[PDB]
This record gives sequence, structure tokens and C-alpha cells, in this order.
Amino acid sequence: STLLYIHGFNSSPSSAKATTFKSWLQQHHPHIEMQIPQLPPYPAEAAEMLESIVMDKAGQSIGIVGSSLGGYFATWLSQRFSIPAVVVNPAVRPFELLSDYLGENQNPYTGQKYVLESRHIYDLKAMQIEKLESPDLLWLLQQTGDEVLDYRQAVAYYTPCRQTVESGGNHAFVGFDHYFSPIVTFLGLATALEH
Repeated sequence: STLLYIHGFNSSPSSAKATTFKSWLQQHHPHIEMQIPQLPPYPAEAAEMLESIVMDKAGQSIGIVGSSLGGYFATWLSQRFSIPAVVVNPAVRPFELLSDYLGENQNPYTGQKYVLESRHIYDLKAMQIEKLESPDLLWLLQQTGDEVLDYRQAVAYYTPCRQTVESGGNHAFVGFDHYFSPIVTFLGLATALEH
């Protein structure tokens, strides 16, 4: 099986939630491949790279976890290719917040400098899914303490989906480790049929 982790804006595989998850997965589920790609800064490119990884593993068991903007990408991927996904404090309308991020930018971890343009916003916006066709595939993890995103949008948008809403906390999501095992089970990446 494969666990595809999708990081957020100006982030990278060094994301805390990803590295801690990877260490845990290594001890408890060594046969689960943890894929945490470094996403390019452009929406279309990031989407194509993510789609390519999916089709390389769609034959076997594959599940996705996406945080912040990564949750938007995860949702798109999930519904389009019918893949289970857990979205952590996901951006529902990232095209709105990123419009304020237009212009010169730099990924502090890769050092890559880029210019976020309006067309990039269009590309992200074009991925918007107004009606979830396969809600049973999504699981929303959200903390109302998030000061980057307004939890209301996520709670309403993922209404037909399983949800775990915690009051307090923050955008980074405090205590993500508690969900490691629940996530593997939700994504159906482990099995006991061979025990």
C-alpha cells in the first residue's frame, strides 16, 4: 500500500506532521510506502505531479492525507480518482487567500523563487468541486482554533463526510499523532485478512 502525503503552501516533505507520521509508520507498518513529494509552487504542475503518483499506485491500495492547501489538492484527487483521503485543516477556497499572495514568493525550504500569478489562481479555482460525488471517501480533521482558515467553511463543505472537529488548537493541528492509527485504518492501508 501507499500513503500519499500532500503538504501546503510554501511547505515541503520536512513538514512536522509528515515526518512524525513517517517515523510511526516505519515502526508499525513498514510495508506501507509513505510518499511525501516536494510539490512545485504552481497549481497545475503540482496537480499533474500528484495525478502521476496516483496512477503509478492506483492498482494497489493507496490513501491520501493533505493539510492546509494540501487538503484542497487531496480533495480534488480523492473525488476525481475515487481515492480515500483525510484532510487536515483543509483550505476550501484557497483561490481567495492566495490572491493576496500574488507576486514574488520563495519556498523557504527549497529556496525556489517564483512569481504567483493570476492564471495560477485560475488553475487552482478550476479544480473546485461544488458537489462531492463520493463523500464516504473523505474524512475531515479540523480545529476551530485555526487562525489561518475559518473552520465554518470546512465543516459546512464536508458536511456529508465523516468529521472530527476539535475546539481550540491551531492551523498546524495540535496532537496530530493521536490520529496516526485511525488514519491508516480509515484509508484502508492495512489489513488483517492474512493474520
